[PDB]
Amino acid sequence: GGKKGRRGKNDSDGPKRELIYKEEGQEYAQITKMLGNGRVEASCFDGNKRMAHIRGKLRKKVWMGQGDIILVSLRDFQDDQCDVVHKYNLDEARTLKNQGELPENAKINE
Amino acid sequence: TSHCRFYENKYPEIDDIVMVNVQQIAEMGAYVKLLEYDNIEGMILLSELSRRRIRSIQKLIRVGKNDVAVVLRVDKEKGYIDLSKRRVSSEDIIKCEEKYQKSKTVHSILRYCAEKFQIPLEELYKTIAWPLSRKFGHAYEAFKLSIIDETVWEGIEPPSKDVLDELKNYISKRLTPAVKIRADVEVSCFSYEGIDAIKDALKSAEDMSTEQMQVKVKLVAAPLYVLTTQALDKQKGIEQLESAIEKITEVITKYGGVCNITMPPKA
Amino acid sequence: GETEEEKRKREFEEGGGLPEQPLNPDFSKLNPLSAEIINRQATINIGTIGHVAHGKSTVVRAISGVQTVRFKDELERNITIKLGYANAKIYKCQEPTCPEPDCYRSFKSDKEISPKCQRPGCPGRYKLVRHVSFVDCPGHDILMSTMLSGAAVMDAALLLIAGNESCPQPQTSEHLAAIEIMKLKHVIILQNKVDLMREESALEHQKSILKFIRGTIADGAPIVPISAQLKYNIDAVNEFIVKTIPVPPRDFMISPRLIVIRSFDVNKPGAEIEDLKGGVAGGSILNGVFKLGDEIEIRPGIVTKDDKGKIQCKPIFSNIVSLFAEQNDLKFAVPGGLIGVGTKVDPTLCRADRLVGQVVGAKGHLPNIYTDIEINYFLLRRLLGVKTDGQKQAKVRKLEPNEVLMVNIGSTATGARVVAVKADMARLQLTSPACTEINEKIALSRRIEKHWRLIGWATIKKGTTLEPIA
RNA sequence: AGCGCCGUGGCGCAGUGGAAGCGCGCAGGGCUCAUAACCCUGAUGUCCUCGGAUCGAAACCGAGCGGCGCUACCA
Ligand SMILES: Nc1nc2c(ncn2[C@@H]2O[C@H](COP(=O)(O)OP(=O)(O)CP(=O)(O)O)[C@@H](O)[C@H]2O)c(=O)[nH]1
Ligand SMILES: [Mg+2]
Ligand SMILES: [Mg+2]
Repeated sequence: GGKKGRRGKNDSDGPKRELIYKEEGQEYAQITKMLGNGRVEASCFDGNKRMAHIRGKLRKKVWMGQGDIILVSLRDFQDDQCDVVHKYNLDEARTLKNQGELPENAKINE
Repeated sequence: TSHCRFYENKYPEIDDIVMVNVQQIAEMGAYVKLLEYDNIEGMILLSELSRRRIRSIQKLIRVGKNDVAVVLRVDKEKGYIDLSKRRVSSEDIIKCEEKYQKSKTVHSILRYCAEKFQIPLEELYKTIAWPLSRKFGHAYEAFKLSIIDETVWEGIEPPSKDVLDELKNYISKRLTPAVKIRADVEVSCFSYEGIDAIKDALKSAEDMSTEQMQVKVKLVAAPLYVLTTQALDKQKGIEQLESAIEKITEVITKYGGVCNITMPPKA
Repeated sequence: GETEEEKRKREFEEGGGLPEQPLNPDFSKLNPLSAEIINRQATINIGTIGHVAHGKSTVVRAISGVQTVRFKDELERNITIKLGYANAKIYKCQEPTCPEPDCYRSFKSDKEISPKCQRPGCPGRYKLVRHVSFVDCPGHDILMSTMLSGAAVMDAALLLIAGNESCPQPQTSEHLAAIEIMKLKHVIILQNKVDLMREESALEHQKSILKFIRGTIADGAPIVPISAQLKYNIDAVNEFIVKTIPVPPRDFMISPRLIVIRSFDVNKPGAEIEDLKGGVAGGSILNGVFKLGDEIEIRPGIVTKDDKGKIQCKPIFSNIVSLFAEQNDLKFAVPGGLIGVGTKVDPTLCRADRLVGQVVGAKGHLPNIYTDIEINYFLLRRLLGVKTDGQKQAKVRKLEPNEVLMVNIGSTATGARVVAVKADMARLQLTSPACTEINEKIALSRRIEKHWRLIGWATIKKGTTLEPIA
């Protein structure tokens, strides 16, 4: 809350958006720990722990916490680091859990 | 019916520590029923309520429960009391709880008697309560004495013999309390024969088990022998166990072994 | 239809029950294998040695069935101070048809004299060939006084080695050398870990065991795989006990003596003290025959210090109220076995570890107590029980004057101070009094690595006597 | 085995002789632009189970159950 809200874009996409899948390098991951400087640690669904930058259009536009499903784009020149591109608000995450693009051993439910 | 204050006057005295059951609160303060005395309300001022700063009235007042209190000013023409709760010391509340508990026990006993006899509680207090408080200073202490010594009801006129008989029945049934005097003796004997000496000391100690005070030697371990007594007067058991200690020392010293004292007789 | 307890009672009655010993049998005609002796009392003491966290109580209960207490709420799992007690009656099957290895069987104390053969197809009974008492010794580096006292008491030995762990175990060598000290060659080596051992690895471990025991005095010690959890390979143990271990020389002309290892206070709590019992000395009779109601005295007895620093020794006089074997009340005592002598001794006197390894002599005999003892000691070159990482296992130093050393004189654990050192003899000053009767072979331990370490054997040749005050 | 202690509503506690307790939790509401702080109201029992006296028992007591601590493994 606050007087900040009226300065915003007022982009009201409350209705159910169509979830975006993974495309040739964009992959799903889970936030493991929150770091500083606007950077996060994402355990990808491949047995690797990538370091994902909180990225443009996402920095102060959506607020993300520990244990959040996420979509992240890799970089072919440097595999260790990557960029968080989209965030799924815990509803379509269930849908992906049933469809199982990610290993179901990562069970994160409220 | 519940009336007839325990103490000397229906109206309170000056600076008498009182004992409150809160009923409701108005804007000015709390009008509170007084349970230490008969029924008359007291006024507890809001500014004189809480030791801490006043922030939550209902958190501290607790409508429907009992608490400590102190009287400041009294009215002796129609009946009014000024009361405080902030100015209660850390230790006075303990004597307040004990006085509440004993006075409430007496109140419950005599209310039971009045309900059984259907006579107003004031008349039963007229025949029982304050002559007893004059004799002993506390009706509950005199009740305990009447449990032990029945000369308590001598010199007082009851409404009927049934009243005293059923009061005695109730006090024996409900106010029934013997203190376990326990001591520990360490037998450090290394002599040739001690089992015979231990048995002789056993007999010497157990033969003095009187009709009202039965002293028994309980066995738990090799050195530690427990001595148990039920002291009804609490001033005779220690001498009984001291005599037992003398007997066991006399038995043990001459045979060759030694005995040591670990825990003397104590309540 | 019949309950199992009724079946056991019927077997017990058919097995002969427990015959009661005669009040006064012809003592000169009795032998440790006689029926009146064998039916209710053991004659051979067999000790168990092994490393900690190896399993000896489990092996003991697999062999005998009598569990060791493992008491005190803190010694329940780690170590035990007092030796364990167990009783197994050795039985043989008379039928020639059944194979010899499973003919023998160790049965519990309450087993009948002739119980049925549990093997299916054999309707034979069992013949009581020998009664033995199984005692567990503490295999822990600090627990040496009790272990050495037990080894003194023991007539047979059982060494336990774990196959899966390291082949050379220095505590096993410690116990074996301690047994060699006290003239005991009847040792049956037993491998505890055979279930979890491979075909060739077990052969290699056995070859290593044979390699280790080459220069020691014990040469033909039998070695037998056993199991403690599956509870198999027990009959072969009985066969080897019967064969390899004959009866030690112990007969009726020798003077009556007792060596007490443990003391018990018999006072059941809760019940009133009017019905109580005296004090129990748990002792082995390495020589002599006792009866019901005899007159005895503990020679070291009470130790006291005067204001002048003189050590007074009070012989604890006592009338033997009764003697308890494993099963029931006996009337005569067979030498060479652990017995609970319940005498008029104070239960307080038998409260703590007080009567730990003390000599007791019957009236009409005078074991001699000493303060300063002229001893003849033999040491070894290398300390046993030290785990060196491949560099010249610890070297034994010659004893120095005025050094506190733990001497186990047969049963008495005393801290001796060296007065002088000679080529083979020494003078030991004892603050705690100790006795000497005939030989009382002595185990020597030194404080080097913060704990007692066995260094060699010794024998008493002389002593400065003290006259007890009656 | 005996003796000392005890018997949550989720946890720590309290009075036990007059009948469901407090605090900390949890849910909802309030103050605040918003959160924490703060304020208000609940929704949770067999104050362990079987009996005795009693208008009353959970207490008071006893005919037991279960868990902790001292004696200490009490042949
Ligand atoms: N798997 C397995 N365990 C065994 C075997 N033998 C003994 N153990 C284990 O030994 C453990 C304890 O046995 P125990 O005899 O009481 O110990 P201890 O050797 O007497 C101790 P200390 O040497 O100090 O006297 C048991 O728990 C048991 O599991 C075995 O053959 N196999
Ligand atoms: Mg706008
Ligand atoms: Mg053991």
